[PDB]
Amino acid sequence: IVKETDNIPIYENLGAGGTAEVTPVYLCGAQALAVAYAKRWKTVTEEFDYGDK
Amino acid sequence: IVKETDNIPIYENLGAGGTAEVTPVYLCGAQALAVAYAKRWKTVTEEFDYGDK
Repeated sequence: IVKETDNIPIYENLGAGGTAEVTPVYLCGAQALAVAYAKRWKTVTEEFDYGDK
Repeated sequence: IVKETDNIPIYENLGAGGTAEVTPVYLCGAQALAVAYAKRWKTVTEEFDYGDK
């Protein structure tokens, strides 16, 4: 399954003669990346400046 | 009654020839020191930087 992802970087000066632009394509399967969470994303609120901010 | 207190300072190079070390011994009777307590020791807690600190 080939997926169109806009965030893949493009590198300059790595091509033939230094003019061409190089892009990577990543073919992954199971157990490709590992994300470890010591604390999941959380939202907190605080008051500042005598409760004005 | 002579008591050893580990925190009596030793002063460097105050002896003969600028090399020996000098230490004080304190002999105390009644009404030696006065301690005034406007407020005793208290423990407080605070949170800073959106709870980070």
